[PDB]
Amino acid sequence: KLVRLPGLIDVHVHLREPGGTHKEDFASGTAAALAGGITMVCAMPNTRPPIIDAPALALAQKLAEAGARCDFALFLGASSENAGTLGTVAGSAAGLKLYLNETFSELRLDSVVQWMEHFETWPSHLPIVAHAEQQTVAAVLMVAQLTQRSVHICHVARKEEILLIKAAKARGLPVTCEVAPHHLFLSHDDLERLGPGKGEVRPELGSRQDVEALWENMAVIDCFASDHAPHTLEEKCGSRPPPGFPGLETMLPLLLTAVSEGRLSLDDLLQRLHHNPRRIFHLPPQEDTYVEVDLEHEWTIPSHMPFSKAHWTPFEGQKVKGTVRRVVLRGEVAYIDGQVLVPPGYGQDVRKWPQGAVPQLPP
Amino acid sequence: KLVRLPGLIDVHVHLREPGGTHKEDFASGTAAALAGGITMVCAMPNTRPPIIDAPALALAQKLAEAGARCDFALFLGASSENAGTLGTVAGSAAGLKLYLNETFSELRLDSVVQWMEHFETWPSHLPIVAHAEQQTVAAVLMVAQLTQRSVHICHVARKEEILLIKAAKARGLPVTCEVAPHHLFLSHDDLERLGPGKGEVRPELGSRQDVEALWENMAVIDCFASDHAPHTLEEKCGSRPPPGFPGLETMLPLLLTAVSEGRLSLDDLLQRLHHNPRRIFHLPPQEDTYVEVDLEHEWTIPSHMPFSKAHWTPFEGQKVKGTVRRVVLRGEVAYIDGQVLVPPGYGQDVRKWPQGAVPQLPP
Ligand SMILES: NC(=O)N[C@@H](CC(=O)O)C(=O)O
Ligand SMILES: NC(=O)N[C@@H](CC(=O)O)C(=O)O
Ligand SMILES: [Zn+2]
Ligand SMILES: [Zn+2]
Ligand SMILES: [Zn+2]
Ligand SMILES: [Zn+2]
Ligand SMILES: [Zn+2]
Ligand SMILES: [Zn+2]
Repeated sequence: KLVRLPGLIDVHVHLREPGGTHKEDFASGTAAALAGGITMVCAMPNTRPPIIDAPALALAQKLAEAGARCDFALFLGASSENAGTLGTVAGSAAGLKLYLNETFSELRLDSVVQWMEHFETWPSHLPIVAHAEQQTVAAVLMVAQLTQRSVHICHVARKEEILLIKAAKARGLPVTCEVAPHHLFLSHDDLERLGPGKGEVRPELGSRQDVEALWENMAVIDCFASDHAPHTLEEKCGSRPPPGFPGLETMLPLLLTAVSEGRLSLDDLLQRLHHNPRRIFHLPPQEDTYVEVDLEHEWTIPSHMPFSKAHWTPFEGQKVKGTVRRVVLRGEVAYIDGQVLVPPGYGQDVRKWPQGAVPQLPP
Repeated sequence: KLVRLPGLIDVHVHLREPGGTHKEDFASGTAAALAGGITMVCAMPNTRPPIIDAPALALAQKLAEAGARCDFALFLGASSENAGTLGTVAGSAAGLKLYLNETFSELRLDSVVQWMEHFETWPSHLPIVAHAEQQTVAAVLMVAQLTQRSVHICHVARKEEILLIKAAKARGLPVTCEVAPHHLFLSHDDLERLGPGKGEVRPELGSRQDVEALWENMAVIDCFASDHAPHTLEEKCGSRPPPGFPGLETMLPLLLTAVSEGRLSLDDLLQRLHHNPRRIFHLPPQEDTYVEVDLEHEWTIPSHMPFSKAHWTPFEGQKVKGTVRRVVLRGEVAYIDGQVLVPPGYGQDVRKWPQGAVPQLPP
């Protein structure tokens, strides 16, 4: 007996096109998404060229329309030069991404004043998300308060961070957050197995206490999002390993395993992979779209999942219970038991749908 | 014709006793203070042992009462273990010091949650000051807002920092700040002369643009404070140079030079070295206390000032106009033209004076 889920949404993926297509491209990354029960993705802007201006966004839109197999929205990225220049294209993007710490990214900002400038100039009704670790969470929250608007914190990974966000929510501040599966299912205990190259990720893997704190504070977590960050094994194991894990194909099976163990409910999962992503990012419904999962099937994660070009996974060897059997996207069978059945180009930019524009007051 | 100033107050000095007395002690550091026209100092807690508990404070109080030549108050320091334990001695201290970045300091905190715990437990009516650089300024401001109280930012050194504080003040937030003379009178341009050892300080020396921004935003600066941070020349020039500059003997002459050039007014100076320190830290008046200065005397700063045991200065070679001629402290001549005339032990802990207790609601 299969369980029918709505079309799940991942608000944090790196699809590497343009410029990093040996790691992933729209076609392979969205095949990975569908195999993971994900029908809509929001793609990050740290590509080459980075998506930090109108011409780069125009290029990315066309590459995505031609290559994507599931639906999508594209983030713009904040840079040290583009505050006040994105107004005409802002509404066409998923939101604005700020890179506020060292990571795989034309996009670290030099000064909190630059953060302020982005918060002041980006349209007030549109989403802003931040890579903001440890005290940077508190710093960007301060900027959001100074500018009287909301912020969403990407990949929360630490007890320190989730407790700070919890305190902010208790004070009624408009902040939301997401957590990635590696910060719920991996920890320092796994670094010996992974090694120092494969194990590189930002935020880094946490202690047992960090992981426990995220689970204990599930009520504070608004979304799950993979931070699918594919790099090849050669890159991960070479002399300058880039940070990041692939994750689209493993996220839902890991979380279904947790549901079957009673660690969170099916509803808790669907709030975090469907309803809250919709409402925070104003993402539209997908008509005649659903995912069928088998909650009884036990399997062990292999050394690589079938679709991501990363061709490795840090979850290798973990036992999971739960699998994606079928995905229907807008009335067409998109995935069945390991076979993707929609071509590159089937996916659409949801920000172009009438129902996908973010509502705003007449300007 | 001499000009009579009130007794000036330096709210940020390191006097090194206990535990670092080759660098400075209460007797030498307060001789330096008097020679710089300073009659009251607030001593930082990063000594050995650090002043992070009641027994250490008791020791420091006695060393200061026996050695100080000018009046003083002693800071307590926040640690990873002492939140919620300082309530009985808190009112006897200048305030609580938080070290939130890497510097010469049992006292970096590991987590913003520890900052929160200090803000929640330290008595709400007593001062909190923070070493908080760059985004850390925004982070500690957020903690202050979450806990509904004020904070004072030590040694502001950058355009980024002063503009963030300016924005916070424009929003009516209870934040004050101080600036040290090296961040007004030295910059990157001086690193070639100083060398990489002598030039080590936290916050580091800024660009020309940083320095210009502090002057342009003088209205945002509540206090001047030296961050007198003596280390010997051997230490500064050795294999692991500690950060910090001595500054008590040079601060007032540097600032008087600026006054004579019309860069700020005498009143601007006295607000920042007398009235604002009094009101932010609730420091009492000193009866029959004043400083006589000669604003016409031109001289060049030598390779070391007479009193600090640091026995070096980064301002060597700078031409100044203005000198301290005489200091009277509580009715006794304390300093005349290079001679200190009050003995170690003349100085008193102002927090023990009836008028030096911080007012509070009946608890
Ligand atoms: N998280 C990572 O380790 N890497 C991400 C960058 C990011 O999300 O910060 C990537 O794009 O490779
Ligand atoms: N500022 C410095 O460079 N050093 C100070 C420490 C401090 O004020 O942060 C010291 O105590 O030596
Ligand atoms: Zn990130
Ligand atoms: Zn994110
Ligand atoms: Zn990412
Ligand atoms: Zn400091
Ligand atoms: Zn200070
Ligand atoms: Zn200091």
